[PDB]
Amino acid sequence: EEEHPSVTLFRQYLRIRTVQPKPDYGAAVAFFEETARQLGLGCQKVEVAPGYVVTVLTWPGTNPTLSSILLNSHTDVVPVFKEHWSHDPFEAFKDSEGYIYARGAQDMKCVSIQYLEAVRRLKVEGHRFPRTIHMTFVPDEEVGGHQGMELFVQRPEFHALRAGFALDEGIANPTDAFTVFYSERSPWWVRV
Amino acid sequence: NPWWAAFSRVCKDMNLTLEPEIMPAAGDNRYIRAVGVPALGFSPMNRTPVLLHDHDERLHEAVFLRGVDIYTRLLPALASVPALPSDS
Ligand SMILES: [Zn+2]
Ligand SMILES: [Zn+2]
Repeated sequence: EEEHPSVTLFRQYLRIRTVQPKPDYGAAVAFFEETARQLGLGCQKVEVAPGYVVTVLTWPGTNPTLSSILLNSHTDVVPVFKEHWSHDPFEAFKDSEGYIYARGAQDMKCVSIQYLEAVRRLKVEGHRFPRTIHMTFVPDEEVGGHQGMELFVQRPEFHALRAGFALDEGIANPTDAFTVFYSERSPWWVRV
Repeated sequence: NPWWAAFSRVCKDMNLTLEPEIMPAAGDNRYIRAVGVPALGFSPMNRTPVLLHDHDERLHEAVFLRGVDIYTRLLPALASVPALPSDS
């Protein structure tokens, strides 16, 4: 079928069953590793806890001593009561009006694929920026991140990224506007 | 905040209306912000019902594709912020 290839990639990744409480993380890591090889990105797997691999894809900048841009996202999704769905939550069915139904279609596999396709387009079209970009794909966010991002930020592999600024998920907005979570200085929850 | 400045400039270039909201004390950013890294939470979904964690969670393909376009403009801006005191 005729379909934009970014949408096809999104639907592929929606079909990987990274659903709690036992996500298919092995298949997600393999998908990111193969994507890194196709895109010509460096790939580092950091197993922060047994069974919990953080995958980092890296596009080095022209000034690699500047701090980097982190494009972060989580690979797990919350459970389903599948009897209440119009389409199988792991089929990634796209209806004739263009709607893609899946657990993860909003939270947050869309963003992971958007980062990957934006990088692919900019890189293959010949753009180069001073700052390195790292895409980090972490497990375990939907249960509090205690075997995922909370551990990753103490790792030497994390410190080596020399992060200068991160993006991660927002939330859908039903209006024409977009929501953005803003924080500055020390975050309010450590103030304390 | 040079990062917010660059993000906000791209959104003005693209005519995107932003609604800044407080950052939840949850998610990956809880940990990244707590170790001192500046961050924003953003998913380019507008005209989309709020369905995270719900039945029939769905996203229209044109909103998804416009989202890839938005990141193709955000990435050059963020990755081209010139050297800062924090880079030394
Ligand atoms: Zn999420
Ligand atoms: Zn969630």
